Amino acid sequence: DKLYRVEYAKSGRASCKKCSESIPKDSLRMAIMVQSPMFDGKVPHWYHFSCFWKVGHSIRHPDVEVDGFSELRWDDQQKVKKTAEAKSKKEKDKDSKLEKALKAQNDLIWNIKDELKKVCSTNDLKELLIFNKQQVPSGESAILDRVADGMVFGALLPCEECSGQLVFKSDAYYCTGDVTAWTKCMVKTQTPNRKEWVTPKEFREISYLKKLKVKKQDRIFPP
Amino acid sequence: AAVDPDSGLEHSAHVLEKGGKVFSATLGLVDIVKGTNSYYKLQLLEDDKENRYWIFRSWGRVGTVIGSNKLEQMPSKEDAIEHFMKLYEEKTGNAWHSKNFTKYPKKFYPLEIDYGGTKSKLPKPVQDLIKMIFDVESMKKAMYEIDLQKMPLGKLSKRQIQAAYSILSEVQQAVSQGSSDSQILDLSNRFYTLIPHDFGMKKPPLLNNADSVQAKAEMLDNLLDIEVAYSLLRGGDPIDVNYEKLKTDIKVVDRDSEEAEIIRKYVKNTHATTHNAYDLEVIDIFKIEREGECQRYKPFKQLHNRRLLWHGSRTTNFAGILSQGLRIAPPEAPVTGYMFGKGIYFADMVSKSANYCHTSQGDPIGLILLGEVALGNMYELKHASHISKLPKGKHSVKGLGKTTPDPSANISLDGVDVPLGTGISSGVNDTSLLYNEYIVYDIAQVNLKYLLKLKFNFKTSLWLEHHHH
DNA sequence: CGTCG
DNA sequence: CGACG
Ligand SMILES: Nc1ncnc2c1ncn2[C@@H]1O[C@H](C(=O)N2CCN(CC(=O)Nc3cccc4c3CNC4=O)CC2)[C@@H](O)[C@H]1O
Ligand SMILES: [Zn+2]
Ligand SMILES: [Zn+2]
Repeated sequence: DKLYRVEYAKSGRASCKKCSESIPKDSLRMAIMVQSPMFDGKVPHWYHFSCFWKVGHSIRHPDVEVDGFSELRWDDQQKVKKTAEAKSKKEKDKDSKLEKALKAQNDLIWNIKDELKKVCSTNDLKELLIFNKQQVPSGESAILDRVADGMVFGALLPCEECSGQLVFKSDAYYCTGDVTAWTKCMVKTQTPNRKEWVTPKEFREISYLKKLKVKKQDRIFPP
Repeated sequence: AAVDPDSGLEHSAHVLEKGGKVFSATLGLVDIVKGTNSYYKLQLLEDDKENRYWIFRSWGRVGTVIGSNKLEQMPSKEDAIEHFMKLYEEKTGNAWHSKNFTKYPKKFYPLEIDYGGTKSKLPKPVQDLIKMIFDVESMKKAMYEIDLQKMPLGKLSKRQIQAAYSILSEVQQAVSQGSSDSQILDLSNRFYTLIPHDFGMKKPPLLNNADSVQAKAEMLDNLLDIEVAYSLLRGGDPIDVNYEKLKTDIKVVDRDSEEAEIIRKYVKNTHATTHNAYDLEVIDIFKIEREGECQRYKPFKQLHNRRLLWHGSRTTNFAGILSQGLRIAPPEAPVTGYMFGKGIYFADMVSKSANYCHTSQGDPIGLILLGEVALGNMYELKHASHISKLPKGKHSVKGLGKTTPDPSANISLDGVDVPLGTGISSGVNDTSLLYNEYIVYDIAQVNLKYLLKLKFNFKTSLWLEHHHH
């Protein structure tokens, strides 16, 4: 899909295609997706956030050109957006208000994520996903992200066609199910049907470690 | 089977064949939306001499250099078999020996690759005709010749080709009734999995362009009838043996015979050089009588408007034809381009029918039949219409064209009308066909009478030198 | 498994 | 696709 990618290092094992050094875990890194000569698939060539802009990669609009941008933390989003470059005023006030709301939602999701990481283990999060009729994905990062999504907005109901599991991408929600054994589902929507998240009573001692604060928030998508 | 040359053991080793199983899998995996079109080859090799066993993998993208391979010599054939079976399981989701295979999502699908007296009394023209219609050389060549654009992963068995054929028919049924795009996508993925294509690195296209799918159906029908003709060649003086296999009686019409002169005039007047870059030359005339065809044709013998019409096919099929009479396509086959449904077609002009021989400049000899077809009451149409039911009182269909033989020149041979007149304008307006097309729907309405051998003298350098001096 | 090429 | 933590 996208030509560029950005994310926190899922492991301190990838080597920068420029400085040939190990990229440390959880560190902001940027990849360019290229064709592999070894198999029929695309692979990311990874770079330190520092070494990336030294290869002469002109990115005009990161949020649209780069994948996984909307999932970053707000200050790192600002950093990526800045480094990428080196009646109207009422609507401008409105734009500032929407940006404030977006920052609120972003840092809220991240606070929930690292709070859960502080209190709960990986299997605890898998159980939280199971009890809400959610699929357990591959990668503890995705596990935590989906637990946060469910707790904030609500447990995602199954797809209506393939009866699969919907997941949030930078753009909107996409279905990851299989209409048949030959083709995958492609249902895309920004208003998925969901029931309210239900923390098992086991984690009540830690659910007060969430101070409720469920809020009536709704997923805000970029224009 | 064949040892993958990428291993470098084709002359040192062979492929293993234990029990009723051969250890060479060729799996494909296709996703149109994402654009993946991957191949995975797995082989268990055994050294021709000593007891040494290898496992060879070769993956990549079809028809491209993208990919790689690997070769592991194993300590013993037991460990090698374990390795092979577990790799197949991991890549396809099914066991090695499993009658019922079931596709699993994101898993590969296995392709079925096809691997490997002299007292003849008959006259010389008939001996040559039989040599022509039973040429194992040409068939084996056209069948097992290595083409990497139409068969990027190797020759496909008749089973898999028939499967893709049925899938194309399902695609046509889906496009006819405005079916979901999901249906069409599923069918497209299945098809491109069963029929590998070399798309380089471009995403495969959907099977939505009905013209391209008609083309693909014609290709698959060609391959299928080739497979059938080859299955026929292997049955069990050899010339007389094949003559007996035909189940038909053949006689050489005399050149200076008067019916032969009528046939020659028919060929001469009705050949239009307007869409044929060649001239027809009659070599031999043959009178043919099929096994009990006269019997099944009796019910229509006294029917009116019987006509002697042309039918042209590729020579490879003619064997088959003579042993079973002209046959209609099955109800489950997709449409290849014909305009009036499934039946026996004929033409009144030898140009139209001869262009269905597909004779080349290398083999300018083609065969073509004359049949007394009992047309009876015609259903005259100007536009395509897949007829399943003939209107009450009708026995046949006729697609009208812009050019037709002169009706004032009709001849009556055996009480049968022969339209050997020259080409003239028909007077029919708003007609898409160029030459008439007669069509029946009961195999018994046709009685084959004569078979012709024709040289297609193409208008190339030789013809140009012979025509200018 | 989950990450990486 | 395989390789490795
Ligand atoms: N027993 C047999 N063994 C092998 N091939 C056999 C056979 N019986 C029929 N066939 C051959 O199969 C083919 C077949 O079914 N087809 C071909 C595709 N389709 C279109 C068609 O009729 N074409 C067509 C269209 C217009 C005119 C003429 C033709 C052919 N000759 C003409 O004068 C009609 C169905 C055909 O070429 C026939 O001669
Ligand atoms: Zn670096
Ligand atoms: Zn779905």
